[PDB]
Amino acid sequence: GGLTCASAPQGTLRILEGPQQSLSGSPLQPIPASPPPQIPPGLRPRFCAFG
Amino acid sequence: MIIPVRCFTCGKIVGNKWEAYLGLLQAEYTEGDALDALGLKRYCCRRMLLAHVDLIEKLLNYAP
Ligand SMILES: [Zn+2]
Repeated sequence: GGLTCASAPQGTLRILEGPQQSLSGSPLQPIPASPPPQIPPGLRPRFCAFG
Repeated sequence: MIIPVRCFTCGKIVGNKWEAYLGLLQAEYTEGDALDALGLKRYCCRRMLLAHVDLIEKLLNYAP
């Protein structure tokens, strides 16, 4: 009436919960790159010679 | 701290164009047009007002 060893298991199942990968879009930056410093339009000379 | 009285390189007097400069900037004028309308021709004078930091207004805020 006691507990005895039974037949060895024939296989093992290991369960884990996993989600999946999306598409590669690689959206690097809101406003991207190093935007260049640049000329103010027209500007004009702010200096003249004497005479 | 407070506006220099005379431009350091030339000696031109710029200590009376501080309030006029502030008034022309409140009216919508660029710093270039503003410095022109004040008579600051050579850039040695223009840097004297363009790059002035008025720290007398921040010291004049702690108790007497
Ligand atoms: Zn000067």
